[PDB]
Amino acid sequence: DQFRVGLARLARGVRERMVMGSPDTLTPAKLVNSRPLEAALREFFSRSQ
Amino acid sequence: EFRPGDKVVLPPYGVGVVAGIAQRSVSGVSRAYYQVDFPGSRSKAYVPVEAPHSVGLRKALAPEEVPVILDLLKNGRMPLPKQWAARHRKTSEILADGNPYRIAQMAGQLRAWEVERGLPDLDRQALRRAIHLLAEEVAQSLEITVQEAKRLFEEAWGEELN
Amino acid sequence: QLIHKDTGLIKEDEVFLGHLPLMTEDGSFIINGADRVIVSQIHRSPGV
Repeated sequence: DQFRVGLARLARGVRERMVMGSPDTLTPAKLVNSRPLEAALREFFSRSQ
Repeated sequence: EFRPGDKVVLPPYGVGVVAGIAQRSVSGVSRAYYQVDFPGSRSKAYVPVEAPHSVGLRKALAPEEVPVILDLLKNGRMPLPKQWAARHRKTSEILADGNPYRIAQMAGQLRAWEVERGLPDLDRQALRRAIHLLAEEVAQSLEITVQEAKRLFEEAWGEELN
Repeated sequence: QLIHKDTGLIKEDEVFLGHLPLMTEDGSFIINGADRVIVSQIHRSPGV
């Protein structure tokens, strides 16, 4: 659950990178991100009850 | 056309050899698709066989094109707008464009300016990323790893490479 | 895989995500170098 709801926060970080810059030359290697997911999991494994 | 083992270029992937052709199911009917792989990436690529010349799928230069590129590298320049915006923008587009003659031609003026006044923190990446595709292209054509490949530019530059 | 909507050009290129903690033999992870445990939760089941 935290993985998916944390992954949707990445999906939005995907939809803001592609809509600008150079729409021709792009790879998911520039379109993804770590923190929206990484921090999402790191948060659960510690702060949750 | 590109045969199984053709050495090609796929912007901005630098260089890669074609593995072959296959029918990939995209949407509706599956059109034929070229395959470009890059062992120094472990990435993957699918290029439509319809209009390969529209995706900027060129091929690695021949060993014959080394000197010409070098000559346009040492001397050849080109004017660019003063405000960093347009200048760096143009340089960037030229980079992603995948054109060794243009990337080298650019590298010339960029070099002339770097040791004069000195290159901004932007045009620096616009130079580095420029010499990168070159140094690797030389490694594809002359089959000499980035060590030797970069050792080439040293002559037509006057200084070594990073 | 990143694919163009018009150009019909395909670009796959595997990427990286992050680090996902793995559970030990006993059933308790290790966060920040500490031995923690995930206790079960309970709430009413979905439906009418």
